[PDB]
Amino acid sequence: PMILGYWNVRGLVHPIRLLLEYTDSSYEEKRYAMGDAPDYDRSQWLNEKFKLGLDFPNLPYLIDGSRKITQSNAIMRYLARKHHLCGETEEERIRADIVENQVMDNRMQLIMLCYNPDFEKQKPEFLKTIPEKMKLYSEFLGKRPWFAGDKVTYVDFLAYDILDQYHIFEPKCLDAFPNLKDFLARFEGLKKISAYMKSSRYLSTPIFSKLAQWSNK
Amino acid sequence: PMILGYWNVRGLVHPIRLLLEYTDSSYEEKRYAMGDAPDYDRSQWLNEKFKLGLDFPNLPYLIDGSRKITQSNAIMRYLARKHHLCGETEEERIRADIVENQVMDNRMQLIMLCYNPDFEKQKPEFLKTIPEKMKLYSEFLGKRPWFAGDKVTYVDFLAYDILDQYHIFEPKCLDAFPNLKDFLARFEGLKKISAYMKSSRYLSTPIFSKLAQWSNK
Ligand SMILES: N[C@@H](CCC(=O)N[C@@H](CS[C@@H]1c2ccccc2-c2ccccc2[C@H]1O)C(=O)NCC(=O)O)C(=O)O
Ligand SMILES: N[C@@H](CCC(=O)N[C@@H](CS[C@@H]1c2ccccc2-c2ccccc2[C@H]1O)C(=O)NCC(=O)O)C(=O)O
Repeated sequence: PMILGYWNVRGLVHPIRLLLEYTDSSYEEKRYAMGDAPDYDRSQWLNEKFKLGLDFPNLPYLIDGSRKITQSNAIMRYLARKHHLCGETEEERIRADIVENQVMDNRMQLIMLCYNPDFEKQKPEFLKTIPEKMKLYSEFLGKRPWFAGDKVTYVDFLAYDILDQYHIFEPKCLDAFPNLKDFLARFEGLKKISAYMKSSRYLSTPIFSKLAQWSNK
Repeated sequence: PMILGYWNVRGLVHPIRLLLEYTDSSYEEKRYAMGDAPDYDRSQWLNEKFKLGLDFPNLPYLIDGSRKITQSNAIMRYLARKHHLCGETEEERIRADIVENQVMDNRMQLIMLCYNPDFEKQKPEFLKTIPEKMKLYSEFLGKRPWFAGDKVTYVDFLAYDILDQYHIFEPKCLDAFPNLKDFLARFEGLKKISAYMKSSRYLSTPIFSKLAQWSNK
């Protein structure tokens, strides 16, 4: 089977775990453990980081026979191509490309805050910016069922993750945006997704590693 | 013509300006200026941020007829598709996807050091990690002329930029990797590139904004 490697946290790998499930992919995971403070030992991963034949060793990685990939977006893309979940027109490609990158930005902004030792006093200032972030996603999606247009694409997997993440962070952040709540419901509604959510493999939290100030256990 | 908007710095937009030239694109740029310390006014941009009709307003943006795009990677892919500068086989597509994402990682690493108040103290430790990063690009490229394979693709513009930036940061960083120095000279050798580098439009430095600790003027 295919081998997915990542930490034993949701981190940025949720869309991949979801995509593997949605596609009926035959895979096994290697969930690396991180030690507690103050050392935060990474040896389970460091012991093999340089022994897997990866070009640019990192987590996550996907081993698919002879093919070894790193970089989360590259992995999503690989699986999208294999299962025809890319945009089919130029307009769908452009929307998927923008979303792909936008999600990373919003992910980085959350990480910046969550790893700040000043988290508690920085928070109020971050909360302030949430409404604007959601509004842009809300207006982008508009009345479409999916982010690229009329059919699910890999970018829905990314968008779901980051919307879910913000909603965990600030549970009232989607109240003003019905289409976003609807989207989350629609996604969770997909048969293979609904099935996975009830499985032993499902890992919703923690989001971050033990070093974080929030969702770190 | 097409319109490219960004700051009047190199920042992360070098690969797009080079691609616009390489492709003989009919473009104009709007280079916004930031004021000086202590407030470093961003008003030239902020006054029009929400009036351009962008889905997710940001810099850079590219207006191309009826298309309005943001997210530097999405601009790069849009132009790659436009001009047939994408990978043509599955192997080339994987290589380009890995490289695009890996360049952004190495880019972020540089930006984090350069905006750190403790730059001077951090520098030393940062220089020690260069060789390892350079070796991965060197081993990845190997004997190929270009990063994806036999043909120039948009990822070569990305890789050019990050290898060039690192080489500016540490002039000896490519000594032990002739294939990388070879690539820089090959890229620079493309006719439209060489012409552009002698022109009034070329902007090689500053890389960062006024706020940075390095290459800020
Ligand atoms: N751009 C690359 C990302 C390469 C990368 O940095 N990987 C991390 C893990 S990913 C990390 C993380 C670790 C635990 C918990 C959460 C995160 C996370 C969450 C959101 C956004 C970024 C992060 C990140 O801070 C890693 O552990 N690397 C192994 C190593 O260096 O030996 C990608 O998209 O794939
Ligand atoms: N992922 C997105 C990135 C969207 C984004 O952050 N844009 C910055 C300009 S880019 C910025 C920068 C500003 C000045 C000088 C240098 C940089 C820079 C250089 C290298 C790497 C990252 C950077 C960044 O620190 C900005 O000014 N945005 C307008 C705004 O927020 O209203 C992309 O890839 O396009």
